[PDB]
Amino acid sequence: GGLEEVLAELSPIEDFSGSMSLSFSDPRFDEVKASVDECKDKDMTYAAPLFVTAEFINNNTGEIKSQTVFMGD
Amino acid sequence: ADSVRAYLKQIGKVALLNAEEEVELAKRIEAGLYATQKLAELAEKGEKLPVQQRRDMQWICRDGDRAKNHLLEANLRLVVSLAKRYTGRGMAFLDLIQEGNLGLIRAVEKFDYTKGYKFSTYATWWIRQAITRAMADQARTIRIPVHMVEVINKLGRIQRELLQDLGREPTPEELAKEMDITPEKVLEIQQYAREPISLDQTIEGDSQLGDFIEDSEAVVAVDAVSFTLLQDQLQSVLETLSEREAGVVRLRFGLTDGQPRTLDEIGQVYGVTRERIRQIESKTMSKLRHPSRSQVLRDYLD
Amino acid sequence: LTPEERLLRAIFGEKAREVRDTSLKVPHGESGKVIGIRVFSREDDDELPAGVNELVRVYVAQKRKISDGDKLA
Amino acid sequence: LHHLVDDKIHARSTGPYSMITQQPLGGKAQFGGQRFGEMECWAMQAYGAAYTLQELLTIKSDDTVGRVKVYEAIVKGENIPEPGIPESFKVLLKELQSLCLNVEVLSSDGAAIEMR
Amino acid sequence: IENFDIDAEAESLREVIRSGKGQKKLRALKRLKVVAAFQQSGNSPMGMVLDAVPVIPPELRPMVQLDGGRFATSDLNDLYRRVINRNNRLKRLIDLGAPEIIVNNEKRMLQESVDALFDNGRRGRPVTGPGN
Amino acid sequence: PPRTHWDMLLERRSVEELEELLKERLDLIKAKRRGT
Amino acid sequence: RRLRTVGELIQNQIRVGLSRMERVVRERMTTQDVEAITPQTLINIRPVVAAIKEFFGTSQLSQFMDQNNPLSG
Amino acid sequence: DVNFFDELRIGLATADDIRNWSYGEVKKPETINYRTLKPEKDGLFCEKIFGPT
DNA sequence: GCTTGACAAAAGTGTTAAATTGTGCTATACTAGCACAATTTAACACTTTTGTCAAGC
Ligand SMILES: CC(=O)O[C@H]1[C@H](C)[C@H](O)[C@H](C)[C@@H](O)[C@@H]([C@H](C)OC(=O)C(C)(C)CC(=O)O)CC/C=C(/C)C(=O)Nc2cc(O)c3c4c(c(C)c(O)c3c2O)O[C@](C)(O/C=C/[C@H](O[C@H]2C[C@@H]3OCO[C@@H]3[C@@H](C)O2)[C@H]1C)C4=O
Repeated sequence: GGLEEVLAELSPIEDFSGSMSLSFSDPRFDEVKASVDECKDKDMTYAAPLFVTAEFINNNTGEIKSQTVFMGD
Repeated sequence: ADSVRAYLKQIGKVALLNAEEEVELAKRIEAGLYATQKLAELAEKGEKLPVQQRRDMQWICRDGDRAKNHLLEANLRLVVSLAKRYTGRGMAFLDLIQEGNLGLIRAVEKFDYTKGYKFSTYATWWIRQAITRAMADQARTIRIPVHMVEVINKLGRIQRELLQDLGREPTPEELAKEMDITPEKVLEIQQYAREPISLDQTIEGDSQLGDFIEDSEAVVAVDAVSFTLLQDQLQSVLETLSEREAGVVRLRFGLTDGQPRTLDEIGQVYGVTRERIRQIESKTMSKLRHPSRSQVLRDYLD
Repeated sequence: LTPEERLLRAIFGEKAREVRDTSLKVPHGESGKVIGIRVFSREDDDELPAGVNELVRVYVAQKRKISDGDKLA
Repeated sequence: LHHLVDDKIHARSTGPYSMITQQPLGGKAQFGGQRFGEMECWAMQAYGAAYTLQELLTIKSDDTVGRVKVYEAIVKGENIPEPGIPESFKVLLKELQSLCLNVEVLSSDGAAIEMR
Repeated sequence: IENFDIDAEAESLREVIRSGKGQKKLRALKRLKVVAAFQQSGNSPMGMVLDAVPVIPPELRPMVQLDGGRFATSDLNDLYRRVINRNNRLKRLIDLGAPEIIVNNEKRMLQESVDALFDNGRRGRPVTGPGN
Repeated sequence: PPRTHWDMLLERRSVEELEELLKERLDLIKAKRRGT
Repeated sequence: RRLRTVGELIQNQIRVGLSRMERVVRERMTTQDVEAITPQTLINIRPVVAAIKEFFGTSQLSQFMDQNNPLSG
Repeated sequence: DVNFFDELRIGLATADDIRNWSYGEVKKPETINYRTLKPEKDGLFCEKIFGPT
C-alpha cells in the first residue's frame, strides 16, 4: 500500500545512540464522516480519519510502549 | 560567498573554554566591574585613594572587559547551536542568532561562578528566552504583545492535545472549558491569531491582488455635484426666512463656519436668552417643514 | 455627518441611522429568478469561521434563449 | 459554447478606482473599465490625436480632480476642463525618491515646483 | 570618499590614457567617465553612502483589510520592518558595548536589509515570505 | 533608571564579598610588579 | 518519461509531512525526560495534515473541476 | 497644478535631501495596533508624521 | 417678543479600580510560564453645561 510504503521508510525512527527506537505500522481508516452531497452542502472536505499503530522501545530499560495515533482526516 | 557562512567562519576562530577558564574570566569580569563602581563612588564622597593603588585599580576596570568579550566570543557557537532549532517560524536565521547573542550577553552579565555550575547550563536559559521573546516581539507584521502571544500558543497546545483525545477538531465551547475561559474569549483569540497576506502577491496569471482594492473615500462625482446643487437649493430657502431666522439656522448647524453652535453661544451674538433662541429655532423649523418650503428637498433625500 | 445633511434630517424627521448599508445586490446585467436559499446562523449551532455569525447563499438561475453574438460550433 | 454575449458585454461611465493607483479597476467584478495599453497609445500617437490621447490618460483614469470636474461639466453642459497631472506620474516621482533619487520638476526659471 | 581629491584623481587619470595605450587604457578610459561625471556636476559623491533612508508614503504601501476581516499589505512594510529592526538592535548593541564580531555582524545584516529593500535578489539570496 | 551590570552584580554579592575579591585581584597585580 | 499519478502525488506530499515530523520527533526526544515520553509525546501532526491540506488547497496539480458539460469533466 | 513646466532633473539624494523631505523619523517596526487596528505611533503608519487617516 | 427658574439629559472632570502591556527570569549539561512594574483603559462619583418645559413679563 502506498501509505504502507511511506511508513516502511520512516520505521523505525532510531536515536543517534539508538537507545530509543519508534516504529510505525498498520494504517487504519475509519468510515467517512459525511456524504459527498453533505460535504458540498456544508463547505467541508470529504475525508476519513486515519489512525496508526506506532510503538516506542527503550533499549536501556527494554520497556515497550504501544499506543494509537490519530494522523488526521 | 554567503552571509551566514561568513559568520560561522569567525565564531569558530575562538577555542571553547573549560570550567576553570570560565571561573577565572568570571572573576576578572567581576573585579573590574566593582573596581569601576568603587572609583565612581569615591568622587562623590571624596575618599581619594593612593595614587598607585588607583592606577592598578583602573587597569582592573580595563582588564575586566577583555574577560567579558573573551567569554562572549567563546560561547558564540552555543547561540548558533540553539538558534538552528527555530528557523522557519517567521524569522531569519541571522536575526535569531543576534537576539540569541543578546541573551548570551546577559547570561555573562548574570553568571555566578561560586555556584560551580558549567556556563552552558545557565546561559542556555537566557539564549532560549531571548530568541523566543524576540519572535513574539517581531515575527508578526502586526505585533501581538507577549502575553497575548502566550495565550495563543497555549490555546493551540490545548487544541492539539484534545484533538488526539477526541479524534476530531474541538468546538469553541470545549476549548473554552479546557482553558478555563469564555467561549467568546477563545473565538476572539482566534481572530487575533489571523496573520496577514501580501497585496503584491499575484492571482489567474499576471494579476497582482493589489489592483482590486477600492478607494472608499474617493470622491464619487455623481454625489459631490448633487451636494453642491443641494447646498444651492438650501441657500434659496434662507432668503425666504427672516434675516434673524436664517442666521440662527446656520449657526445652530454651522453651515458657513462648518461647526455647530450651542444655544447659549448663539445667545451672545444675538444678545437674547438661550431659550428664545430655542423658541426661534422651533418656529423656524416648523415653517421649514411647511409644504411650500420643503417640497424640493424631498427628492434630494437620497 | 455633513452640516448640509444634518439639517435635512431635522426637517423631514428621518433620524440619521447609526449604521451603514452593506447589502448583497445583484450584479450589473445579471437577471433571473431565485431558485433556493441556504442559511447558516450563529444562533443555531451552525459551524462558522471565527467572527462569522450568519451565512446566506442565494442561487439565481435564468433561461438563456440563443441570442445574437453567442458562440456556436 | 460557454462564451455568451450576456457575460461578455461590458460598459462603464464611472465607477470604483484602485486604492494605490487611481485608475479604474478592471474586470466585471468591479464594473471596471477597458484598458488602453501600450500598443493602443502607439496608434493614437500615429494618428497625431494629442488631445484624445491626453484625455484617455489624464481625466478618464488618473486625474483625481480632473475626472470629477469633467463629470460636473457634462452634467452642467459646460465645456470639458483642461486636464491635470496624472496621479500615476506623481506616484512615479515618489517611487524614485524612495530609491534615494532626487528628481525635481523644473520650470524655465529653474525653480523647484511643489507637486501637491 | 571624504579623503578624495576629485580633481587630481581625475587629472592623473586624465593623462594616463594617452601615454599607456593598450589594455590598461580601456580600464582608465571607462573609469574616467564616472570620475569626470562627478567633476562637472556640483553634486557630492557622498550620496552613494546613506546615513538615512527615505520611507515611501503609506498610501503607496497600503495595509487594508479586504472584506472578510482579513488583512493584506505590501511587502515593502516587511522590508522596512527588517531594516528598522536591525537598525534599532544595532543601536542597542552599541550602547551596551559589544564585541566587534557581534556589532560587525549586525552592520552587515543592516546593509543587506537596505539592499533587499531597494533591489531584492540583486545581491544573492532574495528575501522571501510565506510560500517562498 | 535602567537595570545595569552593576545592579545585577550587587544583587548576588555583598560589598564585603566584592571587596575581598578586589583584594585578591589587587594582590595579583601587586605580586607581578613587586615580585620578579 | 513517466507520469506521477494521483496516488503517488499524494504519496509524495505524505512523505514530506512525515519527514518534518521526523525532525520534531528527534528534537522532542532530547529535551524530553527519559521514561516521560510516549508515542503521543514525540508526535505533533501539524506538518502532516498541513502537507495534505496545502497540496489539495494550493498545489497546481489539484484543480477546480470544470463541470460545464460531463464531457469536460 | 501648473501642467506646463520645462525641465525634469534627477540626481543623487544626499542624506540632507532625504533628511529634509521626511516629515518625521519612523522609529518602530509597528504597523497598526492589533485590537484597535489604528496606526501605532512612531511606527510605519504613524499619523503624527505621514498624515491623518 | 422675550425672560426666568426648575429640571433633566448630556458632556466633562478628577479620582480609582481594573485590564493591558512590557520586562525580567528560569543554575545537570548542552558550543512556556509566571511575577512584577509600568502603562493604559474602564469605571464612577461628581460637577458643569446644555436642551427643555411651564409659566409669566
Ligand atoms: C484554481 C484552478 O483550479 O485553476 C486551474 C484551472 C484554471 C482550472 O482547473 C480550470 C477549470 C481548467 O482545468 C479548465 C478550464 C476550462 O480552463 C481554464 O480555466 C482556462 C481559462 C485557464 C483555459 C481555458 O478555459 O481555455 C479546463 C482546461 C482544459 C485544458 C486542456 C487546459 O488547458 N488545462 C490546464 C490549464 C492550465 O492553465 C494549467 C496551468 C498549470 C498546470 C500545472 C496545469 O496542469 C494546467 C492545465 O492542466 O500551471 C499554471 C501556470 O497555473 C495553474 C493554474 C490553475 O491551477 C491552480 C491549482 C491550485 O488550485 C487552487 O490554488 C491553486 C491555483 C492558484 O492554481 C489551473 C490548473 C497553469 O496556467
